[PDB]
Amino acid sequence: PIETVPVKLKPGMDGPKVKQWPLTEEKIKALVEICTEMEKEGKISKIGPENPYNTPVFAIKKKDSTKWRKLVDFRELNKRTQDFWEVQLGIPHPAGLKKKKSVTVLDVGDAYFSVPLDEDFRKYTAFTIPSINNETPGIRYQYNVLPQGWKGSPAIFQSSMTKILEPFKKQNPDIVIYQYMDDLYVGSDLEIGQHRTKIEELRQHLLRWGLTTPDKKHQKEPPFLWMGYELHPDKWTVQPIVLPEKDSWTVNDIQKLVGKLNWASQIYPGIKVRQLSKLLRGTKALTEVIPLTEEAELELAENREILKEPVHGVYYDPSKDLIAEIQKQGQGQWTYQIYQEPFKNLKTGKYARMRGAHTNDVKQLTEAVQKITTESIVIWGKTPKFKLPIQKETWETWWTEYWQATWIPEWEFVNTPPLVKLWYQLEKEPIVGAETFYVDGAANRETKLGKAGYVTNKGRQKVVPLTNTTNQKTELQAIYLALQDSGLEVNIVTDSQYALGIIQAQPDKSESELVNQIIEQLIKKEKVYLAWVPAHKGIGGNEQVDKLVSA
Amino acid sequence: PIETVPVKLKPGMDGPKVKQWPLTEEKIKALVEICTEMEKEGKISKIGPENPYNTPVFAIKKKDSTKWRKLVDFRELNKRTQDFWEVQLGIPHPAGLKKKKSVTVLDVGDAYFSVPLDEDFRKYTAFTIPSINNETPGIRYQYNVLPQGWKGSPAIFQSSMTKILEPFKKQNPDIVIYQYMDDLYVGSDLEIGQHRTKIEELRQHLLRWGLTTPGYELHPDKWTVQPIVLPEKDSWTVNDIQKLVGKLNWASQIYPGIKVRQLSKLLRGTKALTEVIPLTEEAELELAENREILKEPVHGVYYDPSKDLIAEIQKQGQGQWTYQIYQEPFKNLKTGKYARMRGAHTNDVKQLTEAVQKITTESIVIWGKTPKFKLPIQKETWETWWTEYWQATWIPEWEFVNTPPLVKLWYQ
DNA sequence: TACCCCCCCTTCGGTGCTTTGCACCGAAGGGGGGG
Ligand SMILES: OC[C@H]1O[C@@](CO)(O[C@H]2O[C@H](CO)[C@@H](O)[C@H](O)[C@H]2O)[C@@H](O)[C@@H]1O
Ligand SMILES: [Mg+2]
Ligand SMILES: [Mg+2]
Ligand SMILES: [Mg+2]
Repeated sequence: PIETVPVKLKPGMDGPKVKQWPLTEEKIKALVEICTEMEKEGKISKIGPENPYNTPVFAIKKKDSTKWRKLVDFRELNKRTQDFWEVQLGIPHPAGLKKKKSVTVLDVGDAYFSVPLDEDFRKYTAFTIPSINNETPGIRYQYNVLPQGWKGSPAIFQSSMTKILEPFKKQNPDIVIYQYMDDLYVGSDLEIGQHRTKIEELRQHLLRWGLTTPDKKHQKEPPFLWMGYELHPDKWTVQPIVLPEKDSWTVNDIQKLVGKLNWASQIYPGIKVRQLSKLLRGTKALTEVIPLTEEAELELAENREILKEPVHGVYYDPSKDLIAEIQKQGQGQWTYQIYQEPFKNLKTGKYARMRGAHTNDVKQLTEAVQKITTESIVIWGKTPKFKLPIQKETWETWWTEYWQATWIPEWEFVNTPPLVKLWYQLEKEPIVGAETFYVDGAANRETKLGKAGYVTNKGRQKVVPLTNTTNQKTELQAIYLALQDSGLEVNIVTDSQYALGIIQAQPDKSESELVNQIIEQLIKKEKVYLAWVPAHKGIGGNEQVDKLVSA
Repeated sequence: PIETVPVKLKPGMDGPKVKQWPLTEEKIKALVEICTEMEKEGKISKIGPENPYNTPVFAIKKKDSTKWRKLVDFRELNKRTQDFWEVQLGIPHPAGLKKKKSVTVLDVGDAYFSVPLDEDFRKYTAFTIPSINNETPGIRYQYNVLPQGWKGSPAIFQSSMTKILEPFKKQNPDIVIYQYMDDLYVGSDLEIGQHRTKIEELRQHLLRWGLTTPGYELHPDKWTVQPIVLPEKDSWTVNDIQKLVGKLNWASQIYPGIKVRQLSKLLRGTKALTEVIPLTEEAELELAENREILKEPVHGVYYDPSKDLIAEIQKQGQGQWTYQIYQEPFKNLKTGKYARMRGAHTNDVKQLTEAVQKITTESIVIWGKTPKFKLPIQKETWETWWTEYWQATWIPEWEFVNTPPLVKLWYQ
């Protein structure tokens, strides 16, 4: 007997009245079979026509088993049922497990059906059972327990399980129980004779409250199958990963491939998905087939060579420090390894998000450090010490001069190339004896036609016509011109806030091919000074070049 | 056994539903230890997923404290009770507190645990304690008493508060006392030795009414404003005058008397940026009168109690940080600059965390409000590190901005 | 043809300043995974 959980509907709304789906005769017989046994145990009940609700029902067979699953479509009940607050805040990772002398894994049989639903709420679960023909009406039932398919079933099960385990955990403080839904990982430093004894006291303590531990689900010997992993006494690994062998790939093929590759990335180091994902962008139909680029083919090739050789992770030793090492992989891809003893990884992973239109490797590495810090605080509750492929002086130059606040926790340089560097450096002061280019651009909002040009103090001048452009693009284009038509050292005066915002953040990559060309020039120069003046204030060469390109 | 004051949210508004963020090991243990002893004392009591509301929770160490302190992020709850701490039971603000030669901040939050909370309102104080590696699902609680850090807490306790204080407010008539949530601000024009003594007297005066005090020392008369300043050069380059003209152009949105016509004249050619340009008679006079206009106060700037406070922060480099507090754009109530805070020349996020606390403290002393911050920092960067450096029992509102310094207006 | 949680990659639309273009972010629909 476990205390029921009070539940309500969204205030001012009534229960679910929706008609049944037409069910297949192969499914119906196995369905009516399972339903009838429930009434013997008090899990389900017959109800009179006094109950005016109805909800569709169907079944699919359990994965890795013979039996069927009773799934009740409560989508219309879910819309009108109150909101909950889930207590499942994440997923455990094996790399967060300390090593235990003896370990047991046990599943609960019929998890939801062992928890009684709310008394007053039971009536809204109403559904009817089909038959081999349409003549017999079938009994209508109300759930006495948590139904599979409701939006309140998982949360109520998870919290109830915690109240059951709480007494046992306080009586046995040195037992670690990883509670995730109905699966329990239980481990101890106890001697295995004593461990199995405490295991049985817990199976009784769950049986104290009507929770069944089937022997078939119960595992006594490594390697345990837990959360899609295989747990060995001193190592762990994922259950093997199957990559589709298709000769012609659709959109759903790549989606399956990418998702598998992401799952593999947690332990298999160096998985890369950039070039494969580029095929996924902007395709209309999931059924459509798209060929593999020579880039995506090479990436899928080397991704398979990583999966070829088996890999494993280790377990967590609270005494020793946590280490995280990052390598650059190119095209905005980064992989990392978290370890405590060298060359014995705890877990791996990858950061590849392209955040923003224009960026540089330093920003992206910082984003990787932040992703790794949070993942580490999730799994181990602490921040690892970092091994980063960026010179100490590069970083000092970046974070001190940049106008936004940025930081990286304790870290040391690791000489593993390719190194992260800043590719150019704008002067803080104007360059003496460098030609001074006053640039500007302008475009017509309706024509989409524009000009871009400059004037210098030495008399040099240029204006360029432009097709299908914008005001912003002509301002970048004017700066491109000044960079092309100048020596190795140049002062550039613009009144473009937009352009100057982009270039001063020292990007080394850009979605805009124009910015990438501006970057390419900036790497070539030896000294570049950018200065800003306001427009239409009668300043110097700015007023002159605004006249030229507006005409 | 005390009467519970009824509390209702703002009209047509639902409680807070804010996910809990990951906590470090040392912070979770502190919470589980703090939350255990709070439960055997009846202060909180476990709940379940039937309660749809949630608020983030974490732990801090005040400056030099050495001891964990539980902090709840009631920002979302406080915005949804806003009628309560304003309309009926609000606390007036003492305009003379900013004038006292010394002010001490004390944590009186432990007294709010005395008063019970309205039972119908306890469903909104729900918080969840996470577990390392998600070993356990979320352990949920809710508050039975006045929660620390709720804006409704000091309002309800005010009646009981003003009674405990009344004997000391009469024994010391001209000493100012202000209450902003879990903190008590007490200031005097007394000398430092006398001032620290009367605090101890106020600590005992609180002990016999049942309260501990796990204090910060301020000096509001010392606080200084940072005005807009124009450089001093013997020779001006085209680039110098261009930077100057742009700066004056920007500053003109604040002080309308700014003129640039005679300084613009000096640029009218197409000159090299490093070329030295002698100032004309009229430019020197336009410059001099401009420097004087910036010396003046801004016309028509005053504090409006109905309006929220906004604060912008700019990182100037070399440990320098400048800020402006305003309600309407370009009508600045205060401008200032910090330097050599904790973290200078090593940690940006710690310095910015220290600046937000300083600016918030100043705003509580001067107007009894906490400003909404415009933080010069990326979202993911701030949310990754700020709790490691937070040393206050309140949390201001913030947003994230990216303003490249086209012109260095606030620092030379 | 059900429910809950985490992850990555992409699209798209709200939002505000860089201004009616461009950039950013978050919701969401695709996938992987857990039960
Ligand atoms: O709540 C949305 C989002 O922002 C956070 C922190 O940035 O929310 C907190 O801060 C906001 C800005 O001050 C407040 O308005 C909000 O009430 C408060 O929860 C995170 O909690 C969340 O990811
Ligand atoms: Mg099961
Ligand atoms: Mg299971
Ligand atoms: Mg122009």
